[PDB]
Amino acid sequence: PRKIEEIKDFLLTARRKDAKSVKIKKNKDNVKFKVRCSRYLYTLVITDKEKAEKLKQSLPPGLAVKELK
Amino acid sequence: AKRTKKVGIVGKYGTRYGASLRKMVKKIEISQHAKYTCSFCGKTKMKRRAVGIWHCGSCMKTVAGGAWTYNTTSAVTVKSAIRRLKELKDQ
Amino acid sequence: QLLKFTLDCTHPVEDGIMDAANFEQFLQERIKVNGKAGNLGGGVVSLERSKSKITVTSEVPFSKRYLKYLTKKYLKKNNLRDWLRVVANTKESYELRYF
RNA sequence: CGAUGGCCUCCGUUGCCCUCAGCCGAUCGAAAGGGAGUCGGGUUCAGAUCCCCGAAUCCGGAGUGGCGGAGAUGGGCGCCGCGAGGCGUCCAGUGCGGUAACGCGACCGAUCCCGGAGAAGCCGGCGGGAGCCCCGGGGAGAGUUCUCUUUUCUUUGUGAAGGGCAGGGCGCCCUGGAAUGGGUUCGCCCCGAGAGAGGGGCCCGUGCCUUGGAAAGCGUCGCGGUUCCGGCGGCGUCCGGUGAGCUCUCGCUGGCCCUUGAAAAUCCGGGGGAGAGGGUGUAAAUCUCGCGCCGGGCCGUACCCAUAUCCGCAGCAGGUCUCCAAGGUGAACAGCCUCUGGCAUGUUGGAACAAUGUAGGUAAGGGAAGUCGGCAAGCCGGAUCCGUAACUUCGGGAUAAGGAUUGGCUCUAAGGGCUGGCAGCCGACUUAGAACUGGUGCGGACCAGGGGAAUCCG
Ligand SMILES: [Mg+2]
Ligand SMILES: [Mg+2]
Ligand SMILES: [Mg+2]
Ligand SMILES: [Mg+2]
Ligand SMILES: [Mg+2]
Ligand SMILES: [Mg+2]
Ligand SMILES: [Mg+2]
Ligand SMILES: [Mg+2]
Ligand SMILES: [Mg+2]
Ligand SMILES: [Mg+2]
Ligand SMILES: [Mg+2]
Ligand SMILES: [Mg+2]
Ligand SMILES: [Mg+2]
Ligand SMILES: [Mg+2]
Ligand SMILES: [Mg+2]
Ligand SMILES: [Mg+2]
Ligand SMILES: [Zn+2]
Repeated sequence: PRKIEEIKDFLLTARRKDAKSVKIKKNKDNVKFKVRCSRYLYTLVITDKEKAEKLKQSLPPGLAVKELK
Repeated sequence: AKRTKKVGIVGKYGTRYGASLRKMVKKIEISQHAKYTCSFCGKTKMKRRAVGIWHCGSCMKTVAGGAWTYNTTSAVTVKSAIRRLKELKDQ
Repeated sequence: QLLKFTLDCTHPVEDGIMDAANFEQFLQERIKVNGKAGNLGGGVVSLERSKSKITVTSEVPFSKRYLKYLTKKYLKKNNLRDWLRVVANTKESYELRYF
């Protein structure tokens, strides 16, 4: 697993051809975006909430999204 | 305090092997375990590694020597005589 | 700092085999604070009776498990152990239910 | 040199010539030696590091290399343009930083040569880190409640692989030059061949945080499928402290040797500098950097592993190599009792309680008179405080011999850490002394040396 700490490289890895699916985990105080690539699983952690759901529509349309309920 | 009155390093042997044998090995054990002065670096760190190996703790130089002492009388006389032969041969 | 706990003996009182009275004075005699069971150790700990809802309030550290232990002692004393059982609905709460 | 294929470009495939050069000897020999790389959760009637789910990782391969990044893009001159910036000539460019230890994401290079790792005994002491045990609390669920008990018991977490930080070690570096010698260990040991004192660097970081990761696991309470369900829900998985404690592991240091305590496969670094790239760009050769693509064939895998799956003719009191190891007492992995786990008394039961047995005990008075012979049994036995002879190879004899004490309960005194001659706050077992007290009993079970004087032999 690899943690992504700045905002934009997460989208950069998300738009790679290798990427399979992104799953959204919504626990208290954190929001985790997990993108599954061939080699690693990249996790981006957002502390607040508003960045999270204004990014939720910024993922590429062709990439599968799964909300963990 | 003085723990033993006339037995030294061979006090570890208890009452075995005989007094004459024990006092014969006493001097050899003392010499073997003694630390000598390294003629190279001047430190007192010339300790015996094995039979005839004398290694310097800090100088990191090892020398071939006697089995129980760093030097041997035969060796020192031989060295002196050979030096004399060397100087006399070429004058 | 406030500590607040509740006891719900509603099922057995509506059934009609025990009443909340003996429960309440059992508490205000046998609650001991710093090991002294007299007069609740002063007004440091307060007891209140609602409709089959026994409320205990305090500020000195208190034990929800203390409360459970006392109600189990009551059940044994008045012979309800094989009928009733004390469980926890949520935090700061206990309630008595059947088997 | 000769021929072929692919846009015959550039390379591959050969066939011949030139040139280059050791083998320690074919080959076999370890399911405990060396040997890259997989962990967690779930699942069966019987299989799981192998199946499923999820996270990884090693090795090998690839015409066009799939891609980024590095090699890399600067300076001079004549210019244009107010400048910004843009033209035309030359020149460089196989990386950069730190005084140094060394650091940075890569940072060309052959035959050859050097070195390292693999690759090392036994014992002692100490320190660090885990697991376990222990103490004080918060929860959740159980047990007792004739009286008492804020009570007793169970449970209360995070993998591999990355990143960061503690914490350990350094025989690593820079400044400076020390006697009134200093630093320092349980012990040692260290220093003008550079100590103390400052400031750095490196290695291991199995610990903590984070990504994994709460989504899963577990403990409880409640609803479902009336079932065939990785069913669905609520809550919780918390805060601390100590220890010459035990086990494992890492590290430092010392002792012993007429004992010095493996080899090879495999891998890596360095010295050299034969070669290759391009003429200023669409830069090239080349990359042990990041990501991406493909594959990993063959054999074993069930179970027993022992008072019933092995060998003794057998379900034979024999024999047969290992890892894990709780609480109390206690020096103790001793003996005795208990918890997790296991078992049904060892190839039969019932009723009687004669003799003689086998295995345990106790005996008045005497105390070896028994017997070949104190055979057997019995006495002593731990610990603390006194005391300890002849002889001696001077080390021993020695726990010599011989004495006194030992319970319970209530106290006193001494022995430490952290924070701000003092004050406050925490604390772990010890040692000594005293009083009181019991039908003189106190190493109360268990554990647990009888002694002395001599002779012979070794
Ligand atoms: Mg072989
Ligand atoms: Mg092998
Ligand atoms: Mg220094
Ligand atoms: Mg959960
Ligand atoms: Mg098996
Ligand atoms: Mg029997
Ligand atoms: Mg039987
Ligand atoms: Mg049997
Ligand atoms: Mg039998
Ligand atoms: Mg008698
Ligand atoms: Mg008698
Ligand atoms: Mg007779
Ligand atoms: Mg006997
Ligand atoms: Mg004697
Ligand atoms: Mg004689
Ligand atoms: Mg003999
Ligand atoms: Zn020297």
